Amino acid sequence: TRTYDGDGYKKRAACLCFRSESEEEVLLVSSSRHPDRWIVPGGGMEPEEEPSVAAVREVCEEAGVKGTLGRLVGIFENQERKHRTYVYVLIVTEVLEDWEDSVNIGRKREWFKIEDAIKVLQYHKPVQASYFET
Ligand SMILES: O=P(O)(O)O[C@H]1[C@H](OP(=O)(O)O)[C@@H](OP(=O)(O)O)[C@H](OP(=O)(O)O)[C@@H](OP(=O)(O)O)[C@H]1OP(=O)(O)O
Ligand SMILES: [Cl-]
Ligand SMILES: [Cl-]
Ligand SMILES: [Mg+2]
Repeated sequence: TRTYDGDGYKKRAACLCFRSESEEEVLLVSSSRHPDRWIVPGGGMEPEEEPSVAAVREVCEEAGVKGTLGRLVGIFENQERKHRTYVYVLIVTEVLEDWEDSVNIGRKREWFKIEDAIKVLQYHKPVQASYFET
């Protein structure tokens, strides 16, 4: 069940999944529609679901990782697609081998240096590239 802010923007949560507290390498996942493209893992909040809980759930489902939830980075809008995403830091401590989206749609995941994550996100997901700006 999709959820929405009062202005009709779809509510989402996502994590920047870092390998370590150094925050030098981040986990991206393949686009569901275009698997040769990379995205930051995330998705819709469920009814009455805390944003931090949604963020952790979505990265388990999409990226097959768990870890230590860190700070809220910020709340980011995509004007064209009308969605608003809470973006958290997650320090990955567990990497699972056969996660929901790997099994269901063959979703891929890969570690990127921050500068390379920004590069591959820029063309189709410039708002996601902007998560890393600070
Ligand atoms: O841009 P929207 O209209 O909100 O639609 C998006 C988009 O799907 P499209 O392929 O239809 O543009 C995402 O696909 P990608 O970012 O992977 O290319 C998809 O993401 P995922 O399948 O990766 O989860 C996302 O879902 P979400 O916001 O839950 O991450 C889905 O929105 P819906 O699930 O609400 O249709
Ligand atoms: Cl790191
Ligand atoms: Cl976006
Ligand atoms: Mg998603």
